Amino acid sequence: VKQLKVTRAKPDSTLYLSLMYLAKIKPNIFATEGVIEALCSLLRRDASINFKAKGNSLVSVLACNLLMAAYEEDENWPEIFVKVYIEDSLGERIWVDSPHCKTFVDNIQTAFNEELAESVEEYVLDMLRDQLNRRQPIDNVSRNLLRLLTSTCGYKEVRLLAVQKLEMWLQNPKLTRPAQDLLMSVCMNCNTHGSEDMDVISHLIKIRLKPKVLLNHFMLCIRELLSAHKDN
Amino acid sequence: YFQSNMPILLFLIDTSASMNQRSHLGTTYLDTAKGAVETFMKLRARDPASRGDRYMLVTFEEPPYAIKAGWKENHATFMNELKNLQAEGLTTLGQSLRTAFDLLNLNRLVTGIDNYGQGRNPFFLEPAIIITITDGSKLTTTSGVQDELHLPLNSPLPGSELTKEPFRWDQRLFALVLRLPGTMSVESEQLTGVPLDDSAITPMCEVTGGRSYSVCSPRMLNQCLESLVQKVQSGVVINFEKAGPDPSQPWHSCHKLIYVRPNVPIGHWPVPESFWPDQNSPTLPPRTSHPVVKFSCTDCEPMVIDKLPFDKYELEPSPLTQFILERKSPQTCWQVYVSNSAKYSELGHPFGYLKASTALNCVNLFVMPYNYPVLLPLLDDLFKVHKAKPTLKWRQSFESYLKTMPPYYLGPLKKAVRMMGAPNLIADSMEYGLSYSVISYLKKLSQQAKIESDRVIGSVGKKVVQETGIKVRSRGFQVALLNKDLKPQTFRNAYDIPRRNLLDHLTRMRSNLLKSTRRFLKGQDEDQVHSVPIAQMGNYQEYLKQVPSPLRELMMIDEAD
Repeated sequence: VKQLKVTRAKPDSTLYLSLMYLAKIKPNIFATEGVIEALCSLLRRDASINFKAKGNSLVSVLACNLLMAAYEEDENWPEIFVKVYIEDSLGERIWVDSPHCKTFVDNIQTAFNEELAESVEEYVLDMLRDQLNRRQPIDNVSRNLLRLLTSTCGYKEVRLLAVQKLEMWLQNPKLTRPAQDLLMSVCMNCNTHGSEDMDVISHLIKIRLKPKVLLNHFMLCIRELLSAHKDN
Repeated sequence: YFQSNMPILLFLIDTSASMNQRSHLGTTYLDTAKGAVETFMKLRARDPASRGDRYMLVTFEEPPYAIKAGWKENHATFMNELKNLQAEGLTTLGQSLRTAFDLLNLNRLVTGIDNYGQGRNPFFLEPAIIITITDGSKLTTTSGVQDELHLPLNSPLPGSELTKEPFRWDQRLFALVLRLPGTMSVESEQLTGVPLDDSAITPMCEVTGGRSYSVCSPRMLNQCLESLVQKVQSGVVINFEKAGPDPSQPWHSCHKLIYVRPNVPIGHWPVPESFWPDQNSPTLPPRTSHPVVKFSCTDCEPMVIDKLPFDKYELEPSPLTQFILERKSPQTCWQVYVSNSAKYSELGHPFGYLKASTALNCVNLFVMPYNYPVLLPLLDDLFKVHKAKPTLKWRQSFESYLKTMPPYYLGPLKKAVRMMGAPNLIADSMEYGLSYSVISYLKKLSQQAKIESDRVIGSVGKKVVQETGIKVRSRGFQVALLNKDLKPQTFRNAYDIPRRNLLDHLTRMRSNLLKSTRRFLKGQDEDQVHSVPIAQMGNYQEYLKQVPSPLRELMMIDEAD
């Protein structure tokens, strides 16, 4: 550590390089706390001269996406894989916008979906609650981030939070496509009759939209969903 | 591992108002000090090794503004800060010296250069010298006058308790005391040596391994600057002491410097600690900044085996070197000890020796393993009798030596025996010098030092505004004062226009507004432009870039070639 820090004019670039090679041979090796301890020790942010940023993880992302092929038929998975899949979505969204990479994103999302997966999901939700509680702007969400939110649709709380902003984006002309996707998702998800769905329906009921096409489409979708379920 | 090829030149310029005294030259003491720094760098630049020199500036101001050029401040910033120093404070020599040493020791704990509790490594050095330029005027505070120099202890640095002095092994303090009179001194320009000054800074200078210079003539100034340029060396100050009877003298005690030569200095054996390590001590004993090294004037034999890694450090000229080269015994050596380094012995076992060179031109310190007269025969017999195939008696004797062998030498000894060709001689285990509590404390100190270094380095910019106010007494409200940053935007602000200049300037701004048709709508001409800093006044090299290039066709200086 002292050699890496003091001799920063010629630092060792193999620290990040060795991660890609080792992860493709021994997946359990990446779960050790030594790398975590090193990252925590080196995480002191200095403004004048320091390497306080994270290097490109394209090789790591490729390895993670290719590991889904070997875990397609595996029903039981460890919590380390779930944590890695959760952490993968928190990147820069390099391949989120690419439509050809839809299969890889779907596989990554399904990987996190269960002996230890419940605890991993609970920990992921607790960690993400810090960002969830923040009142982020609707315009701050990029177009490529829609797939990330839609993929993790298992949690009813996330769906309820997404549906809660349907009335907020009703007056926004730039969110008409998301509003239509929200209506489609609300119609499709109206099959459990749970608390979250009822809350979303009550929130969206009192919102009046000036255009008639969107309201008519929402009413038609609601009628179709009601005809689909006998518990309507 | 550690860059000793980039020396730090910290300048502690006295900015007390007493430095406004005028010499016979017509310039102030502060002007002489700035010229002395400039001359020092002009002389230093003649040496090709001068590249990579870190120049730092600390003053007698308060800690937020004491540091003008610290770490990660470029040369142009150093020059600009030096040029604009003003002598308007009190002679807070002790406080400013404390801040200077804290600045030098800012990153020591982050990078572990001190090697606390693990032996003192002469090759773990960040060689710096503090050249403090001052006058002999008495030290002052708000309360009164201090007749003696005392470095404050309040607000201790994290881990400052580990070394019982503020200055460090690889740091030397030099004082340039200006005693230039206001009258043209009748003394001739005698070529004698520079006197030691008698001010309160001289004891601290001598303790650090430096010296004070008394200056009362420009010729003397040049002489001290030349000697100071000659004293910029990469090395560590060793407190050499005499043990035993003679074989109260200058060579009995000396704070001499041993040279360390890079190429990235390479070395193996540390200087022993002043205590025996144990795994149950909650706290590490404090260190002397200069290790008390004791030699015995016995003229022993300098035993060496062929393949051993031995560190050789050339002593600087000193009365001890004079004594050794005058007795003229280059084939014999004086054994060297560190007191209390052993389990029980007060004097301890030897770790090295002073051996004069063959030409009797220099004396070199040969840093050997701990208790080397016992180890070296065994280490030779390891490779001479059984070819690194240890016997029962040899292993028993080696373990017995290990009982007297401090654990902090285990790493260097392991590396040494490995590079001889016997890697499996000893158990590959962590050094038992430090307890878990000690190592946890050291890591906590490293983190705290990192945070404090980040705070201090970001604080050197002096990004604050002086209290431009006159606190009005009753018998809150204050009267403002002019500032440097309130450049009058007389076109953009009608309050900056004097009454006497009201009409013509009104005409000017009217013309600037209406006549801007196919023109330019700038601020006030003759102010925002044509009041450029003098440094950028005639920068034609930079100016020509903003102009389109032309068409191709094929005593020192006077503003051009």
